[PDB]
Amino acid sequence: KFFSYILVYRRFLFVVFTVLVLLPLPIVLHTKEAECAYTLFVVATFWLTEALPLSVTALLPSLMLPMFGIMPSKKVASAYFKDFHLLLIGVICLATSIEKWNLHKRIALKMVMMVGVNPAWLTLGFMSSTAFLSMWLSNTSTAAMVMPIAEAVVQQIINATKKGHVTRKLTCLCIAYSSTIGGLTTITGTSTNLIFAEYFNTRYPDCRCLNFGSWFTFSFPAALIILLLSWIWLQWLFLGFNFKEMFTKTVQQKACAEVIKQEYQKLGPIRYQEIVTLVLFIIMALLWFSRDPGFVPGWSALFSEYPGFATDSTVALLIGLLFFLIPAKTLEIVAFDYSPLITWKEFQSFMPWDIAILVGGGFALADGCEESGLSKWIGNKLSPLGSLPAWLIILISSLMVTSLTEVASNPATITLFLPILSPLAEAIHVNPLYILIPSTLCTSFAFLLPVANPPNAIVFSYGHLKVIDMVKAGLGVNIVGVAVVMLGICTWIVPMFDLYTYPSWAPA
Amino acid sequence: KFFSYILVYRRFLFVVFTVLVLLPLPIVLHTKEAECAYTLFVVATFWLTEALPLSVTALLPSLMLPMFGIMPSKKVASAYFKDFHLLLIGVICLATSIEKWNLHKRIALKMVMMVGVNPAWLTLGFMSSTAFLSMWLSNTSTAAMVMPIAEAVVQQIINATKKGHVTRKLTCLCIAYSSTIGGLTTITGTSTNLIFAEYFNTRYPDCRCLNFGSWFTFSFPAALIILLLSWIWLQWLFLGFNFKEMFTKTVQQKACAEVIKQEYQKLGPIRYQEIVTLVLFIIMALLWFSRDPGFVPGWSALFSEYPGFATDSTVALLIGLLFFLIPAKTLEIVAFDYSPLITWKEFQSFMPWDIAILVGGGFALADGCEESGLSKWIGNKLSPLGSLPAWLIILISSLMVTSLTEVASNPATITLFLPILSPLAEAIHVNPLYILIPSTLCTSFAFLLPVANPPNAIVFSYGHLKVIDMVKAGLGVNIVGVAVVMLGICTWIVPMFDLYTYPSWAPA
Ligand code: NA
Ligand code: NA
Repeated sequence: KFFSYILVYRRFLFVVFTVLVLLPLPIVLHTKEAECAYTLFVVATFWLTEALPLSVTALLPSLMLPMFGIMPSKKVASAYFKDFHLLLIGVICLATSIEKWNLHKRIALKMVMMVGVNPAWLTLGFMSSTAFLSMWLSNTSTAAMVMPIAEAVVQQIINATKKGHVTRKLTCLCIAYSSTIGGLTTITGTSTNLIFAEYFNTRYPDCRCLNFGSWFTFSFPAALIILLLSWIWLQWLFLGFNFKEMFTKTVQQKACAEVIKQEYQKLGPIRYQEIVTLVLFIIMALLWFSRDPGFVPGWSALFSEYPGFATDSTVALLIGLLFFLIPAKTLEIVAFDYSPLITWKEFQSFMPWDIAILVGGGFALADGCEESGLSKWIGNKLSPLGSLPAWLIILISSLMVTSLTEVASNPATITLFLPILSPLAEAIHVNPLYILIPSTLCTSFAFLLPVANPPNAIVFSYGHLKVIDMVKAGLGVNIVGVAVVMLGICTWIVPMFDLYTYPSWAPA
Repeated sequence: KFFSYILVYRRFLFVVFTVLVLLPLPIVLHTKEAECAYTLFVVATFWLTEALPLSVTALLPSLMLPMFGIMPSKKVASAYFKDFHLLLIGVICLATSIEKWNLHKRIALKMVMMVGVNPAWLTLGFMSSTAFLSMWLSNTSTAAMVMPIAEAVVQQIINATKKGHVTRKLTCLCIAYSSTIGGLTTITGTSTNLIFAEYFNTRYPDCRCLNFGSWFTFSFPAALIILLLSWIWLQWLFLGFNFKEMFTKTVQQKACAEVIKQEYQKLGPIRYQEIVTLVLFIIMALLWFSRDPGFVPGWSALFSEYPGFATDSTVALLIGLLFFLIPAKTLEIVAFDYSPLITWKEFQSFMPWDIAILVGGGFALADGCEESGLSKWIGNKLSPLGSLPAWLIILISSLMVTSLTEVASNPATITLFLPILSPLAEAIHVNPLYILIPSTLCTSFAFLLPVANPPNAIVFSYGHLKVIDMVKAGLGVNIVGVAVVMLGICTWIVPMFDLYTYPSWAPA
């Protein structure tokens, strides 16, 4: 019975073994260079294998590092709060209000019904709705909400046969990929973008070119091209791309339209909470764009001479906190009080208060690798290197990030490589964004295994996909994504970000 | 129908009215001194009236202040993390593990059964158990858990008659008061202590005399004396204090002992999770005390020459994160995996992630009142004053804090007065602790109205108390608490804190 017991408690045994087996490195060295490497290896292993929760692992460098004589040092000019925390709080308020009233279901069903009834057009509508929802909501929640609806749609469309199996695989894969693809577009879409934004804001406080509007402007074309190419590739791989059929309704089309319509009525008539949430969401969609657009000069906002009147944090929370006071539900007296349309206990959830601890642990580990001699021990390997051109370094960095994120969680991968890429970016005397942006975009490209990211695991949990097919589709999707990211870096990101010219905010 | 509509939506109307009616102060002045006072008044009104959640109000100074031209300034030497955040995380892990397995119920029932069956001794046992539980758990949760048990106990003891009504009032009041009284003993007992600890750590980073062991050592005698005197006073007010009966069992005693025992079996036999949680809790009880005790020299811990080997944060989390990996519950396969005895989604709740935003808003408001001229406009009133002796300033400060906390939430009161008391403490050239400690202790003394603090509201929610009786008991309890706090400040806190001598960490 030992075999079953070992196979059950793999997590505890692996944690204990990983902790214990690296003790030779400190004990037979008694050197700070080895003692910091011990902590780095343990934390990296726990992050990549997911033995403990990511925040739990990130808390480790604050505890085991001081035991070795290495303690947090240096200082900061953080003052308090940030321009990013406020924007994040506002976006989370918006997402909570959208989710708790099931407005996202109405939006998704409306788009699916409106796009059309052609199966290729139906998959395109599913992908577009999922990406649009994942722009604001989280990838995990968006996928877990959209998947049941699509499963019902395919079950009732096929109820009117390997074709159904193939179509269901196609729609599962397209939803899984579109969640992440739409995550790239906005800063709040994915926790990886949150980690990159926080790290860049802390490490380069002078740099302020990174914000919601600029991020959307430089990420939207890449996401759109990737979405279209991925839809085409998925359609071609499973079904056949009938160009003539793309270009009088059959019985099947009428039946599927009826099914979609009756699901839409099953959602129910619109309510006051849904309409007020939609109005506030539309108001938030504006005043974020048209403030400082990259291409079109926007003078409607930020035309005031007063400083700080128009900024992302202000326009975010000044509207978001309205979700905490607008009367939604009243109430045999029932205390005769209304409902705030959002309760603070609901905002306590749905909020990235674990990415904060994660990036804090990343900072602690990076600062630990700034004293002693581990940093120099790693950097002396750069002496034989460094003759490689910048584009080549970009190529290896992007390929390594994409390869690692296939078998590791995206936040762990980004927090593991970003504090390594940044010093390398500053060493070669190149714009740090030139290195970080392709790597940050490619981190989310984890399109191969259910273990890669939660959306893929949720999609595979329905047990209607095979690993071989998922890998076959994801190889093409990842190749297309990497190609489009490289094309964007070479073509249009540089003029709007000045990637070729070294910046003033970067250190000498 | 206008009257009912107004009486229902008082919160929204009051928020709008408070925001709008103070616009004369900025508009007809156009002065930064008035524009900062406008924000201060609005935030203070929202904090004291609880129109919006406290964190929502604390977010306001980050939004409306920059609109007036006043922006966050200065810098900090925070580095990252703290010695307090790690300890708080460890204590919250311990509390979550205790609560989710219903160990606190077993502890409370065991103490109640063990203390005795005499009604005075029964109330003393209830008070002692509630205080001991509230030392680690939160006051709100401790009261909300203990109250049903005591209600059942009194209902079945009286089932074997105004005496039952009087005894039930007595036990309700004693639980309500003991929750807060036990909250004072430890730093993590009450959110007010968290706010004071965070503010003191940020404003005086050099000062390190404030930690778990020192806080317990200087707060335990005061809490114990207050508890004993409050028990005596509550017993005398409602029942009669029969000294002869204090000093052969009657039928009523046998019946109540049987009722307590059968409730104890109703709790159920002990489990593995409960025993492992108790073992880890006992281990955490040690190694916090006996590390650096105030009176008895403790050399069992902190005897290592290695720096940072023995500290509160390390001994807290090195044991707390064990709650995240110890196998509690296994699992027709059910994936054959164990349960970590704590899930990160459970630690996301039960955690003071709103006090962080609250103290951040307090810092933002205080820093706003450091530039322009509002600080000088308030401080020029100190020129006629300042001849008052230090003890007199203590007296007015403590009375004002106690009076305000009767009708306001304790965290709001402490975050409103602490950034005002600290500059006053530094101005008179006196130890800041001498001012802050009596005020911080007296802040929790809110023993009069259900609106004062959540434990009183929960106790009154059962509807077996009257406001007149609650006020009558709370006046005596508050007088006793204030007297004991003053006696402690005069007698034994000074030798262990050096309150009479100005400290080096305080600014010149
Ligand atoms: Na998302
Ligand atoms: Na408590």
